[PDB]
Amino acid sequence: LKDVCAPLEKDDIRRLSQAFHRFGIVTVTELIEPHTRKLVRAEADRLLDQYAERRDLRLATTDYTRRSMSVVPSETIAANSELVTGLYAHRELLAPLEAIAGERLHPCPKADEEFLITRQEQRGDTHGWHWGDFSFALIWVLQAPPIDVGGLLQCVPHTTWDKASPQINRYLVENPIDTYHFESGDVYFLRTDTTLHRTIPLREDTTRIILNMTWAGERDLSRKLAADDRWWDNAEVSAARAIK
Ligand SMILES: N[C@@H](CCCC[NH3+])C(=O)O
Ligand SMILES: O=C(O)CCC(=O)C(=O)O
Ligand SMILES: [Cl-]
Ligand SMILES: [Fe+2]
Repeated sequence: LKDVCAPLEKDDIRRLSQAFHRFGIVTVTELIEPHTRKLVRAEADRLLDQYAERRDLRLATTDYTRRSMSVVPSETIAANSELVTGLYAHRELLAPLEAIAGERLHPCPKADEEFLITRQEQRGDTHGWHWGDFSFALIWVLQAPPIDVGGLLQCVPHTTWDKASPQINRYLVENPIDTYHFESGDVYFLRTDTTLHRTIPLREDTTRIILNMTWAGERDLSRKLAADDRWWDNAEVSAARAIK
């Protein structure tokens, strides 16, 4: 892997950093060469065609919000994509992300959450309100419908995830919600542990595909509280309720 990332100047890193901290999210498409983005879209399609699994559940640890989408789990992506695992460890990608985040990124200590592909396809599909166990995700928007079909990201930064008492609606009541429209081929960088977020349910059948690479910050390397809520890797986790 040779020319993954465009070079960002000092003032570009300042502007991206500022937005990333203020909003919990910033668009980083300009950082990744179009060919690389085209290669990832092709890889995700190949992975989905072989391994897509359906999820339809509500998650107890996020106030029973919905997860309705197909997925490709992390160990399956890792075992079958040298492109994705190479990019995940690529200095030319991690260096500027560390500059934007203002801290060092580490491989996710949980093998089941390095990577995730999701595909929303049905009217009503959604990635319901939630936070991440880890600090960082790079989200590759490989395919997104037009703005009026839905699938927009909503964020509330500067919050946190209390699995025993999530109080997601209180966080909405107490903070403005920011809404983002991403197009096919966009990439964004998200502070997932402190940014409450979701995708707006699709208004009609269509296709929305992202790839998620998740990294740990130093704060993530210490022991975490165990919860049986890791639904993307196993729908039968005890925190998950199947949908009526
Ligand atoms: N915590 C997320 C899952 C992230 C999996 C990929 N890092 C959720 O509840 O939907
Ligand atoms: O679908 C998206 O744009 C973001 C998905 C998300 O929240 C995640 O992958 O953890
Ligand atoms: Cl997340
Ligand atoms: Fe997320």
